[PDB]
Amino acid sequence: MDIILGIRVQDSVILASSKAVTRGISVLKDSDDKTRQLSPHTLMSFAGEAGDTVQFAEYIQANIQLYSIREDYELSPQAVSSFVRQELAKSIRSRRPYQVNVLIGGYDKKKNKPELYQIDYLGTKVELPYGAHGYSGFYTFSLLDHHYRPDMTTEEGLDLLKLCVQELEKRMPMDFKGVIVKIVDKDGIRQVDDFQAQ
Amino acid sequence: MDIILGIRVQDSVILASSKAVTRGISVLKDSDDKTRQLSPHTLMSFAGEAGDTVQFAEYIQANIQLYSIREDYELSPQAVSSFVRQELAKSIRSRRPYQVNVLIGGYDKKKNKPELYQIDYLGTKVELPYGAHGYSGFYTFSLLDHHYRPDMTTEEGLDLLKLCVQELEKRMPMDFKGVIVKIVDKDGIRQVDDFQAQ
Amino acid sequence: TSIMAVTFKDGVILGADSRTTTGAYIANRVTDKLTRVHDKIWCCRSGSAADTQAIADIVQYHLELYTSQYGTPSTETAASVFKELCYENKDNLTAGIIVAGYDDKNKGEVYTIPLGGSVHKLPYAIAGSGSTFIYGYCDKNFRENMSKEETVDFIKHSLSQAIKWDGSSGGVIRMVVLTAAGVERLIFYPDEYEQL
Amino acid sequence: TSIMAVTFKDGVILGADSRTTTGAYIANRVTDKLTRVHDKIWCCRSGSAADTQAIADIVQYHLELYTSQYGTPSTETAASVFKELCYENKDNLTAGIIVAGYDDKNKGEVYTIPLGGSVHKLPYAIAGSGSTFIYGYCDKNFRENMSKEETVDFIKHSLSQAIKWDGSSGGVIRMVVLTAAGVERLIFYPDEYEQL
Amino acid sequence: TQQPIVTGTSVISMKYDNGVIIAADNLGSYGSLLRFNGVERLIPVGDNTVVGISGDISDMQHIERLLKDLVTENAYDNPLADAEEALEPSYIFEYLATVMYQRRSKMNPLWNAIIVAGVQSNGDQFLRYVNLLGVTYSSPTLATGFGAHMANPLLRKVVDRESDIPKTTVQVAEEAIVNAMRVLYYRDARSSRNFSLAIIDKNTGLTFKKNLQVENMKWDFAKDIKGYGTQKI
Amino acid sequence: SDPSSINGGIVVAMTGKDCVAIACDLRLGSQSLGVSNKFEKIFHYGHVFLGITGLATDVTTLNEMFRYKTNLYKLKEERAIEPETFTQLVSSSLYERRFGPYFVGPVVAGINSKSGKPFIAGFDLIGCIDEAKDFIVSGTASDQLFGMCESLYEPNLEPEDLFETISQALLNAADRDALSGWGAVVYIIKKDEVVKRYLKMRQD
Amino acid sequence: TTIVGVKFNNGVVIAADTRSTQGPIVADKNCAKLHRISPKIWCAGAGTAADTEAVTQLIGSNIELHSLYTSREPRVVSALQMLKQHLFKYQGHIGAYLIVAGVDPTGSHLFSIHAHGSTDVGYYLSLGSGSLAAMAVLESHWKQDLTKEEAIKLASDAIQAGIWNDLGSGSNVDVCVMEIGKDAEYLRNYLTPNVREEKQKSYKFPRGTTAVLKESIVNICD
Amino acid sequence: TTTLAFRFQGGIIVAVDSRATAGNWVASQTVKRVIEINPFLLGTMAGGAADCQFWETWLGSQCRLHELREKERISVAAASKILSNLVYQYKGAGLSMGTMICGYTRKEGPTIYYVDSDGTRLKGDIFCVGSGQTFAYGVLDSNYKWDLSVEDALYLGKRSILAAAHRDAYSGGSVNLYHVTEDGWIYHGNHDVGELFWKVKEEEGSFNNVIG
Amino acid sequence: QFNPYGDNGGTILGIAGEDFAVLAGDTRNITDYSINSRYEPKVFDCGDNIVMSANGFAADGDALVKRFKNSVKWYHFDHNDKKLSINSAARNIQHLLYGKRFFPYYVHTIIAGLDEDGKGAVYSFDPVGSYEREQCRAGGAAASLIMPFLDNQVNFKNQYEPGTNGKVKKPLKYLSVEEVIKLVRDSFTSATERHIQVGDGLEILIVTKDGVRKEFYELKRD
Repeated sequence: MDIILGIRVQDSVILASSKAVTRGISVLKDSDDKTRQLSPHTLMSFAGEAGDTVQFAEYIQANIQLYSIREDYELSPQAVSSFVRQELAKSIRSRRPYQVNVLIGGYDKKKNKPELYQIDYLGTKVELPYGAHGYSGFYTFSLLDHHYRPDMTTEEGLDLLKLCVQELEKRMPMDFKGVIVKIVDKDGIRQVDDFQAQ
Repeated sequence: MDIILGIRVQDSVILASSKAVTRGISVLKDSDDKTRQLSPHTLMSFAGEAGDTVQFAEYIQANIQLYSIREDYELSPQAVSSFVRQELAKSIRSRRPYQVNVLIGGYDKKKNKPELYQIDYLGTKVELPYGAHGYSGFYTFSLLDHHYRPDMTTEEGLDLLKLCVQELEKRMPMDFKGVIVKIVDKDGIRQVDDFQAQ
Repeated sequence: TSIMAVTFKDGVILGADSRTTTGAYIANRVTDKLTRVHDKIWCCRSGSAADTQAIADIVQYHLELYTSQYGTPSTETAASVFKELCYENKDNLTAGIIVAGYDDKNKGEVYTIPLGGSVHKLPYAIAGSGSTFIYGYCDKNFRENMSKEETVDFIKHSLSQAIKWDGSSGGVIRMVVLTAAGVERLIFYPDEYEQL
Repeated sequence: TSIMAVTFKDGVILGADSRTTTGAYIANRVTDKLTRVHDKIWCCRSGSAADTQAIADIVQYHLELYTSQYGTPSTETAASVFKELCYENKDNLTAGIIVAGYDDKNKGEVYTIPLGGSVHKLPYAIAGSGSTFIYGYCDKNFRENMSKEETVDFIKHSLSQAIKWDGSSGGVIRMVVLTAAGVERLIFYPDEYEQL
Repeated sequence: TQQPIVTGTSVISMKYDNGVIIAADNLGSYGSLLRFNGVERLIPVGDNTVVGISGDISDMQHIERLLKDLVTENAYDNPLADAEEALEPSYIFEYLATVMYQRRSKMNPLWNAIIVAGVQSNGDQFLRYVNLLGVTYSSPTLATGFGAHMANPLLRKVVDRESDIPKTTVQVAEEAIVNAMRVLYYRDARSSRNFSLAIIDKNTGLTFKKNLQVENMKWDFAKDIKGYGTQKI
Repeated sequence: SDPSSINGGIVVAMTGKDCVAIACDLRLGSQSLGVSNKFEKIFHYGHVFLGITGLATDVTTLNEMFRYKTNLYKLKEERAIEPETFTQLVSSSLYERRFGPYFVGPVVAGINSKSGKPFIAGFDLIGCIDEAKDFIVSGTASDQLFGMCESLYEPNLEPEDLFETISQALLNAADRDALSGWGAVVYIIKKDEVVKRYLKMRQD
Repeated sequence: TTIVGVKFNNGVVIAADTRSTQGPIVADKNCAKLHRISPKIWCAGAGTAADTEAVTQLIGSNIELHSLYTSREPRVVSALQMLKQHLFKYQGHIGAYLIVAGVDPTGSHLFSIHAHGSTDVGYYLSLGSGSLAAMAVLESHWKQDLTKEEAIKLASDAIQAGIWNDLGSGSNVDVCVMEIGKDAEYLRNYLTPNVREEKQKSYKFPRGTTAVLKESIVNICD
Repeated sequence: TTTLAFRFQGGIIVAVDSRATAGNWVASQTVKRVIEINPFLLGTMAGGAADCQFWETWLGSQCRLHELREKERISVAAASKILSNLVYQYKGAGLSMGTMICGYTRKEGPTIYYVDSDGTRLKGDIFCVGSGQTFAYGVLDSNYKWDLSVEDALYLGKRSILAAAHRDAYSGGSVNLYHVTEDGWIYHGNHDVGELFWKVKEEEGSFNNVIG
Repeated sequence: QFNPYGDNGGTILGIAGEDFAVLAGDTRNITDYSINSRYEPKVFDCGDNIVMSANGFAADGDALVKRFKNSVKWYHFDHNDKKLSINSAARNIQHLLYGKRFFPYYVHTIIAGLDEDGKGAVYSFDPVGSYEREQCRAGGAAASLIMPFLDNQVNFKNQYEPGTNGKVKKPLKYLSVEEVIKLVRDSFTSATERHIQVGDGLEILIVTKDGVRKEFYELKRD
């Protein structure tokens, strides 16, 4: 499967997502962005089945944006992830379900708190301090159980996340071609194009 | 599968062989030597099924060595590969066959010519200027069809082989953890511990 | 199991055991496998249970709605309403069904609707897992048009062996005589047919 | 197909059709399904072809090697050598086989070795795909000890229906009478048994 | 999908100078059991055609109905319903083939093999097959079931090519077809001994022979066969 | 997957006035991957030629099995084995392994040093023999060959014309076969003198 | 595959086409299903090619060894007992169905063994792809006692019914006649109804059409 | 099948073979693996012969309606989207097709979008789909440079398909070339792989292990 | 389990001449190992000077053709009896075929005729609609036995100019309908020799600017 990491710190959420795309024997690309911004302060990464993956992402994005101009107000991380779990929830019992797993990390300008929701294709949602989808967890979860602290700086989180990746590289059979990182906070989303430019 | 490359040049043979070893989800090692010297001027790399792989290699090695002290004379690349194809040949029609593919590259001090034989688990043998086992061929064979020349220096071959690996890295899904190179010639075998130390 | 209906002098007589197995267990040992869809029109169920039962239920329904507007129906008619259901649905039905009726004019006739809704009118018919044994008797001991008694001692000897070698069939014999006289019920206990 | 052997006054008579099918095609329509393993010991083959054939071949062999040193063998004996092979090998054999023989003392007896090598001695036996129809007749029309003719017109009427409803069985009837007199061969063509 | 239960075997047929023949016994098998005889597989239609049916009987009984209604329908508002504008073999067959196909194409076939024999209103001979798959084809000789394997061969030693029909006497045609019916009964556990042969001559019209049987057989040479190689008595 | 089509290849033989011709492609590959273009399928023991198709590992083993066998023959009878005496052999040989056959399709072809008459023969995996006065084909493009041979063949060609006919058959079938090609080689066998030639063909 | 056999007064005759299949493609256009077990004992083999030609081979060889040792002509039921005893041992994994025929110092014989070891007897037998064809040409034109020429005419007229109406059989007819007190006659091609018409063009190429890369003269001896 | 396309200073270069095969026999060596959607867009053909041909020709009609309505050239992205969308609707039904939609509009420059029956829609610079994709990728990966001349950009694509042709048994025939520009595509002929090989071997030295 | 498909053998062939086109196809019709008719055409004129043949599963073939012909009928009805340009025809056939993409017509269809410039023209079809303008295409049971031959002959493949080594390819000239039919006939006879599903007869339709001509030639009834 693809790599999907995410970790909430002091005042922001960080998302890691492998860059490669593979069709059978070859690698058609090593610079893919599994991300897709739903709104100024909500970001959502994904990984799953070939076609299902981004058809769904865009669909979700379209609904949120619609709601946002209509109300002229921005939907909250909590309510956004709720909507997603609803759809995926209906999806699992339909002629053909989307096989997509996701991570939503936004900044609740109302509470001034970063929040990260992890949801799998079955409609299983849970709020966590850090998460990952697929096999991605077995190689990292222990390192994060060890060093993670809620007081961490954005600056500290990255350093942490770097370790997890280094581990993913050393023991994972697949060559995911690196990851792309992104930060969400009171000022919005920006890309740490320096974990790649390193 | 594992990576097994080999190329014959002006006066020597070169063998490339990925270093990783993987058991299911993890990588138990990234410094494995798939080689095994049969005699002063015959070298044989291998790749195949988990257990079958080195039980066979050592077995072959034991026979050659036995023959060599007994006769006090060294068996030739041609005759050595012939013996191997014989065994594997009998193997395929036995209660349980070894699933091992190989490359034998020795120096025929009698003709003063390097020779490289490629053999697959079925007993299929063929003498080639360069070869590879498993999926390893599709990513390289074209580059070598393009640049290879029989007059090439050992020095030139390495440079070539480097290109093939760089390609294997860019388009192959598996992360083989690099390769280990070795050279066979009139003076015997030595290891290019500088393709690794680079 | 064992069912059949025979045509004779007056009209016709249809009979059949009582045994209904589920595996090697006997779910009921006194079953009335002789359903009546109309006064002079009766039939003996074979094959699945629940299916045949519901067919009859329907076939009856139609006829009851027929007379109600087109006068009392023939016998050839009833056997049609029967196949219509057994044909269109040969996929989810397992029915052996034998239809018999007495019409004033045509005397008394017998039609057998087997698996497939293939309809057939014969002097008499025999269906049920046990019929496989009375193909010797039945054929070799059959004279055209018998008496009301001259025959009841046929159905009795056929249904005799049927029980004797076919486990899935037994219990007590059951006859129903459709005649100008009307409907008559008979029942001939074990210690009897075995006796023979 | 259709085979059987019946015991009577003098000794016994065993008969059986000639038809041997391979699918719905008739490979041979005049087969001698009545193998003789010894002077007064014969048998009628049923089930697979090639198997039964080779069994007999062997059973014969033994007996021929028996008399040669232990004097002429009984009939109960032969049916033993037969099951021995049919038992130990119930896994790769499909045999119906009916054994019959006439012994001076014991008159004439009949044993039937079915699938499984389960041996049974009865007044008479009937095996072959077509026996399923003559369970009515056979049982209801059987008096103990008949005559040489009083019975030949039994085998004839049994084997009559067998052919009449069982495709896999037909051709020409074939009888062999084992008696104090000796071996006698009969054959009763089509236009005949059908006639009945 | 489905499976056939009750089944009619072969239906052989051929052409001659003035017309065509078509035979088919009357047995309706139920597996290995022969539970029927008063079964008619030759369904004439109108006064110039006949349709020999093979396979599932419940489905044959269904077609027949369709044919009858096709007839009772061509009359509806048509005064020449017995002269100029009256069902031809080619009309019947075209219609039948349509249905047959339409059906397999709905994965719910009629398990049958069919022969439509007759003579056009302008006198030409018509003989055309059509099975549950919709496949159809013409030919001098035709047969279902074994007919294709055992009949055909013989009915070809007679009319080997399209250049022999003209010289085939209505009498010679039949005498063969019946010897063929002797063969069919000689080697085919699913066949009956008595049948029904129908002719369709352009001059004489339709002749519908019924219930006959196969005589002139040879079983004598049986007495000579004893055992299988070793038995001498 | 059919074991007799992993490696691929073709072989064909023909007879002419006092001579025979035997030809084959050169490719040996695994499935779609082409591995070699120097893999020859035609060997010879004395004045007897044998071409073999099918599973490569078996093709090789058989050659060794027959070389071995023929050398022992010569030594014992003090003469080289003949074409017929040889065919009978490879037939029995193939058969002794009737329930675990070598996956091949041999084809013998030579001239009898006594009579002086041309000989060509084919066999299937279990050893069924097959003589023919005109031609033998075997391999993946087996059908393409029967189509070419059943057109271009001509009784009693002169060795110079036989070379042209046989080559053309091989050449063109190998072009409609996806697993045969990468070169070819043809032999023209006379009582004496044997000429071998490699042909130029598409390398795709 | 399409073989038959029929006996007359002083002997027996068997015939078989000559066309080996292998899928829909033809392999041998002139095969030979007729084998010799011993001078006056012949077989006709249908089904799996190699098997029949290899089994007759065997049995033959052994019977030759038998007569020699016993100093008497080979009986025909021996050849039969041998074959079906062997065929059986291999529960039908040696698919060779055939028609054995011959004459020994005790008359003329005709048998038919199937793959699994089952054997039957009659006066006329058919085994192969077109057995139903040539068995309509035998259940029609057959009568007890037939001249040698009649028997021959019938057997070869059965095979023919196979050739034409069956796809798994064709080309020529092959016959072998075994007569009492007489030697046996092998008729390789008693008929040749099929003979490809001549082509419409000569397809010989002009010398030098084919492109060569290398040439040389290889050696043979020592 | 070996099809490929790539971006560069000159625009896009498309190259394909022409072999079609049934099992192990070459049913045809004359396949047009390039669907000329319209004067400005080209689609390649991998996966299913018909599915590719049918829907892409359909797609062309779509672009035409769109252009008449907006009185403007449809964009490669919108075209590629339309296709993949229709494809996604039949996900499950069993379609089959890997494909490169290639265009060069004014605003978006030269764009290649890989699209397949899975519903995948990728933007890229180099794509190779096929049974010979692995070999084509070789020659291509090592020699590609954004600043390739036009003449050389075409030769690269040609030598690439050739490499496949030789090694992959299911690829071969004749290479077909196209060059896509901001004004539309230009066909650059059909070169028989048979003849081209000998030519390259001779004029490039490469392909040594081949005697000829 | 009901299986809705069947293979009725057969082989068809279509060559496009400089200014004419042909389309041939044997007449034999089979089922497994038997014969259903030695003469049953599989090549029809559909009007507007267009020949068509669909080979594979007999029934789907008849259906497509009928369905195509009823379509030519309506093309006229709606566009003033305008002529159907053979190219316009193939495009149309595609839709017919792809119409059943998920319950495909189990057949290989081929049309042939003249383009809008008078040059011959052929069109081969996928069993689901994939079509290409071919100039010479064998489709059917033995196509693998005739394509290698035409390759060689109609297109002079693997033939070079003598005395120039592998340097000059023999130039292609174009065959007169006469020569093409001699080619076509030899191809079919060979095929009958080695393929059991081909034989009996060969019917040929030639398209020229005068209409459609038909010629027949008997093949061997193996």
